[PDB]
Amino acid sequence: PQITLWKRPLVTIRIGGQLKEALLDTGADDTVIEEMNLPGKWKPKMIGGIGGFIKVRQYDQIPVEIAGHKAIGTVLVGPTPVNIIGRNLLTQIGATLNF
Amino acid sequence: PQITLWKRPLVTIRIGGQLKEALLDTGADDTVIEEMNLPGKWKPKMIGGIGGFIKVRQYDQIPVEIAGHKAIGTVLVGPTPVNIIGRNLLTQIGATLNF
Ligand SMILES: CC(C)(C)NC(=O)[C@@H]1CCCCN1C[C@@H](O)[C@@H]1Cc2ccc(cc2)OCCCC(=O)N[C@@H](CC(N)=O)C(=O)N1
Repeated sequence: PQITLWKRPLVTIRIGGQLKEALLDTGADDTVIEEMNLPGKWKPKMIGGIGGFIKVRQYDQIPVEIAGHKAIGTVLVGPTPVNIIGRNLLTQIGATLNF
Repeated sequence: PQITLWKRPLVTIRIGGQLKEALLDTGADDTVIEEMNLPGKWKPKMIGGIGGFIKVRQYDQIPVEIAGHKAIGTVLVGPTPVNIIGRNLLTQIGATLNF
């Protein structure tokens, strides 16, 4: 689909068999999801954003369905203000910026 | 044009008569520019993200050229690690997400 930016590019995603809302974020290198229970092992990690660094749980090869499109990759779980889908997963679904 | 997301979507912009490299960010509601002595009246503001909040100066009606595309709107100047072009200006240049 073609998405305009007059409103936040929020879409429904399915992760861990659970539906959630997430922001298509071209300005994010990684995908960061709000604290939740994901199966499998995780390694501690730190990522930075506008107001500093935060500690997150890194889960690898996690299946994520974005607007019906399949992706399998790294998902960081931590105290983020909103769920964001970053470039690591956006590239998997062939997302591009056009103008 | 069409921009892929293999790398950070960095483009050249022109603000206050200066050329800068900025990030096209669909996840940013506002445009945040690195510290610079821009002329004009401003109002104190606090914006948050991953990381917490940072203090910025809000400047309205600032002419910004993005890849040859003229635009004008609110620009927040503060201690940001990178120049961020948010949705407030992306909509003006007709930018869209496609997948
Ligand atoms: C207006 C304002 C910029 C404050 N909004 C945001 O930061 C909102 C808040 C809610 C969640 C999404 N973010 C936008 C998101 O694109 C932000 C904006 C941004 C901040 C700092 C950056 C680069 C981009 O420097 C490199 C810092 C490394 C980086 O890419 N950080 C990403 C997250 C990540 N590690 O994948 C990020 O926070 N991206």
